[PDB]
Amino acid sequence: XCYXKTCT
Repeated sequence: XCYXKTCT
């Protein structure tokens, strides 16, 4: 998952 800018 990427719950925030972490890969987004």
